[PDB]
Amino acid sequence: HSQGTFTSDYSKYLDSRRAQDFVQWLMNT
Amino acid sequence: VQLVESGGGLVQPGGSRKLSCSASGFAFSSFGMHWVRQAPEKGLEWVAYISSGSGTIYYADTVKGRFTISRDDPKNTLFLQMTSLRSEDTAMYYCVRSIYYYGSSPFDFWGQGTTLTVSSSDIVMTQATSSVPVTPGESVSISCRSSKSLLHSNGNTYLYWFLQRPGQSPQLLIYRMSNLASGVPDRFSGSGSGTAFTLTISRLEAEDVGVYYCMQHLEYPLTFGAGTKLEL
Amino acid sequence: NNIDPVGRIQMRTRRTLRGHLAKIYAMHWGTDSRLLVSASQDGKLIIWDSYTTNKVHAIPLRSSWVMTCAYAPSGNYVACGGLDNICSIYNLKTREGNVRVSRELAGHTGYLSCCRFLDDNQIVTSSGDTTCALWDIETGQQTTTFTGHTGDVMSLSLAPDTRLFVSGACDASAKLWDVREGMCRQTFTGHESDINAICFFPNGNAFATGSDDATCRLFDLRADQELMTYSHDNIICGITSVSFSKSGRLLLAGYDDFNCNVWDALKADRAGVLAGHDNRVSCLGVTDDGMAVATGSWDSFLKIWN
Amino acid sequence: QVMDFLFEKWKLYGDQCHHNLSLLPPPTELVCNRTFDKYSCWPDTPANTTANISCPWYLPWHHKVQHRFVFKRCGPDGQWVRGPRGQPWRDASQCQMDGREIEVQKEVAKMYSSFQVMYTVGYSLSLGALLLALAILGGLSKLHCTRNAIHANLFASFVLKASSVLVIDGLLRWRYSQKIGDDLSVSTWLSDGAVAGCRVAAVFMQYGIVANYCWLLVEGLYLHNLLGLATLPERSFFSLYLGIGWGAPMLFVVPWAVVKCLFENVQCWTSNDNMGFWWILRFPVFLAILINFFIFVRIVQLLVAKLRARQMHHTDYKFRLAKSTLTLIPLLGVHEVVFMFVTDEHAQGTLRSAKLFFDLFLSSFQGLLVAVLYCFLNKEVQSELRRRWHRWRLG
Amino acid sequence: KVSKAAADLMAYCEAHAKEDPLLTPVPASENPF
Amino acid sequence: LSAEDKAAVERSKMIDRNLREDGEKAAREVKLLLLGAGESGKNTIVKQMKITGIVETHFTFKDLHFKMFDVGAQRSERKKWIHCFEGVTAIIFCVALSDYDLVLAEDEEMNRMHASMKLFDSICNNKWFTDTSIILFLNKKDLFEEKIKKSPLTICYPEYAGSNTYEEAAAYIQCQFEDLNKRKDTKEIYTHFTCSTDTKNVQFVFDAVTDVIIKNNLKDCGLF
Repeated sequence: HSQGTFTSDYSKYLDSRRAQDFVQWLMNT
Repeated sequence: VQLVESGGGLVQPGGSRKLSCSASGFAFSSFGMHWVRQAPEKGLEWVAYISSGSGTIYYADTVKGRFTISRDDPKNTLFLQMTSLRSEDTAMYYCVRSIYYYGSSPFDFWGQGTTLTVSSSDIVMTQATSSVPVTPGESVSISCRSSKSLLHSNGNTYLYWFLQRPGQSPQLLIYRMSNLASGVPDRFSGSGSGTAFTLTISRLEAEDVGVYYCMQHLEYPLTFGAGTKLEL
Repeated sequence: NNIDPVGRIQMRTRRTLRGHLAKIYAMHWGTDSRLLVSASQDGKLIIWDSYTTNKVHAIPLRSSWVMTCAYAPSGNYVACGGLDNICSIYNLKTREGNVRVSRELAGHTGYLSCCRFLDDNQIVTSSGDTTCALWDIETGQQTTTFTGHTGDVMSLSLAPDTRLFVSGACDASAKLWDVREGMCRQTFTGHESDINAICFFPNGNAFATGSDDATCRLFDLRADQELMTYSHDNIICGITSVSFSKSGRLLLAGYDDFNCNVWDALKADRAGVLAGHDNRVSCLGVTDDGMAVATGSWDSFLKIWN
Repeated sequence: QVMDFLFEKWKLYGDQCHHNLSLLPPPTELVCNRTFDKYSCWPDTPANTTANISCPWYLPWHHKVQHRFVFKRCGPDGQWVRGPRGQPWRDASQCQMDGREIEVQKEVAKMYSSFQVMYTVGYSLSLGALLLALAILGGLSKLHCTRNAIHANLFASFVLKASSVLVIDGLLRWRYSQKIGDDLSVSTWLSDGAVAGCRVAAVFMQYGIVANYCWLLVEGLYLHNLLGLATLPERSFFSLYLGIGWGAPMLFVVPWAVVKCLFENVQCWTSNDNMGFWWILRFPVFLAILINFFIFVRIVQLLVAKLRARQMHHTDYKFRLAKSTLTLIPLLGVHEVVFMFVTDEHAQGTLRSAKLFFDLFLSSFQGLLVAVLYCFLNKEVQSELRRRWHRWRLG
Repeated sequence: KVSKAAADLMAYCEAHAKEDPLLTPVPASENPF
Repeated sequence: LSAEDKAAVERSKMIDRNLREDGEKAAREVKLLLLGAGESGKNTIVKQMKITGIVETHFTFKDLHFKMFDVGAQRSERKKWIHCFEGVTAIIFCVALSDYDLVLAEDEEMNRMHASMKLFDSICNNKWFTDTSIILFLNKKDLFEEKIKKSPLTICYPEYAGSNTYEEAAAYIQCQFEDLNKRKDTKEIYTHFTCSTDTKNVQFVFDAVTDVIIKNNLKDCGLF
């Protein structure tokens, strides 16, 4: 199974992108 | 050409019985089998029917739930097993052979009939007369009416005449209210509107003096009426 | 030829009588414009209800390669043809049962091509050994036997007055007969190759022989002359079935080019094209009134065109 | 699943030193604005100095950066420094995540933007060519031919595969390319919105690639019996195939859903932190290729048994017709070159970069081949359309 | 000569032309399919 | 709406269950034409089988039902009724190897192997048999075996110049018939030698036709 790994690493990544950008919202505001 | 029944006796109300209309003489598997019963003094009443190959299984609404019915096609019989017998079910049960295609004649050959002694929405049509006395050689016409226009849009009227010689099975006479069956002479004639119907019995003879009947065949269940007796 | 044209006639695939599982060799239209019988080749010719695509009767027949069928004018006798020569008449309106074979009319040495009922008792077969022979059904033997061609007869088309018919030989020749003296009346030539079907004029003065070189010819019965030729240089295949209209004005042929085409009684214009079949068409049918035309193509279907 | 952990860790941090506001003594010297500027909260007693307070513990990398101090200078008038717009200003650059972690993130974001345009051009090329090929399996009625009827129902197991992977792309663009300028917006974005669409499509996807991998098992088990290999049964007709093909993932996806919905409704049901709850749905697709590997190694033994009859033909076509079949067959035999052994337990490094490229590349385009091999490069639908073109040469 | 068979040719096809369900387009009620 | 022909469409679904049942049974059985010339020896193979126009011999062998529609002798042309046999699984031609010395007693001009080859190409080069795999039986093996010794066989073939050995000359005439197909890609012409002796040659036919339907299944899936 690949899209059950690729998307399960995409959203495992893309969650942690906004989690950094949540800190980038706490700074600079 | 031959139908035999069995399963009679004298049961108290609250008993059980397995009726058995055994079949022979024809290719039984490709026929429709009806189970018209007759009250011991009153008219006929449809009970149950199985299609060809155990297909569209029906029942009468008065026995809708109490009776079980099946057919053993390698044995060519009908299993009218009855449960919780009521005192209103005294009948000389008939077992009718029917067949449905274009230009067909259902209910053509009947069962011989065995009796059953128990101790102690609906489209309904009506008869015309309970008894008419005719001396033969008079060309009597009889009539019938209903409570629906039986002239469905494909162009044919679904009323089947009959005749019961007194004692034996109700032989069919005229199917689809305008077509002569096989075994009747070319002196009868049927006609009728959507609701009212008739039958012209011209030049009366011997032994065709029994009680007449009717049967609508537009929707199920099936009615018969009290039946016009013919007298002399 | 001062008669005005009739315009483009189109007819649509009004019905699809599927249910067959092999080719189809004959679809004779019944006596009352209502039921048709379709000659399969798997094992089973069946009779249809045309108005409501119902199959009233599955007849499993012995001679598994049928080549013609016929519905009697009394509506209760269907007779398969065959190539093993036993033109077995089947019974339909049977007391107490399904279906039965009545009389296996053996006695031909060729192969049955087009048997058509003269009435309920005289079946006029036409086989592939120069013998278009009358029969008697319950006797199970021939009554007369018509010779006078040279090759073999491939089709038969009965006259309306039940006095005569026309013989579809391989001889590029058509033969006039009688039914009450057994005599040659006339013999008409004009075609080049073998012919595959004839139909008859509804007034009984002509007959249209469908050849195999893409030409129909409307002959005569009283003037000793072919009248109108049918030709179009774009079309090249072989005719398989010819049928007139109720009036004899419209003409319905059926071709090997997977389609019909509709000519004229006089104008010979390719008016209609009843395409829509995969393999070639085999047989046609024009009713006793004219409300339907159905084809019998080898793709296991029948389509009724009105 | 780290930001919803952080968001409640933030509110747990939010009322942590908000409780420490209750234990504040009043000013005994120059007091500044004793506040909490949304990421750091101080006791606020400077002697015109900076802030020697710790960086907060609610970071996802908090133990990586723990023994460091965030600085915020208060002026001699009791006032902190500002920005150009007027924002509060601190020193969080020494407590940022280190630039190595941002650099390894920016390169793989190029990779995940490379793959997500790899299949999206592939599925859209397939789903455009399937619907043309699934049109001609209805429009010219060979529809009930059991070979065509099991190929027209494999064509409708790619459109349900391709569209349901494209939707879970587009429902990861709405859910992750929205600005977070409002603090109350992400208070409800974690649970409420157009979010149940990303729960129903995450099952619709994880159905539509188990309803496709078990559907190749049917096309395996149909060529198993049409060629007539061993233990051949009677009355194994395609109304059994519809139940073992379409419905067999419905014995797998709802056991996966209710073992997920009971346990974790994390952001779009797609993350797999515990593979044991994910081993349910990777079990039949590793099975329906293991069985379909057998029906490929059997069926290659059948054509090499046809080596003998080709003597009257040319001898340079025993290699051609053995490879013009063994490219024509892989509708089914295109997997199992990588993921038999590596199986997402330990496949990291450049291997997970490589495993999720090849299986992503073939499956994105194996719609397009099977739509054109088995529906345009056979001489029936050509010769039917070549007649229908000639039938349309007169209208 | 040649108009003897041409006479009864065009005599009959016009006399039954008014009752054709093939030449005359039948309306959608009297076409029972 | 379906007044009481609703039982009629119950029946017209019931025999449409049986037409699909017998139609799925009669497609599993293999239909195989056997066509022969006059006295070619087709009466021995039906005697080697198991079991007035055509005949039919529904024999069987090793879990497979066979049909065998012999032509017999229809006095009309083969240009007229041959359309019926399209879709036959594997036709069978039959010629006796011994049927080369005598001339045919119709005009006494063309030889029997010159007329049966003139009948072979009529059924290999015609429209309705472009993919029906012929399985021709070279018949009368042993009676030709004694025949070849006292015969130089120059009467039938003048162009052949070799020894009159059965393993050479009869193996030559096997390649003299099977090179008449202009499509050697779609018609896998098998051959065999059988006489009144050499029993159980339907073991070959059971393994020949089994190598036709797989070559007709693989050809229909595009594979071949």
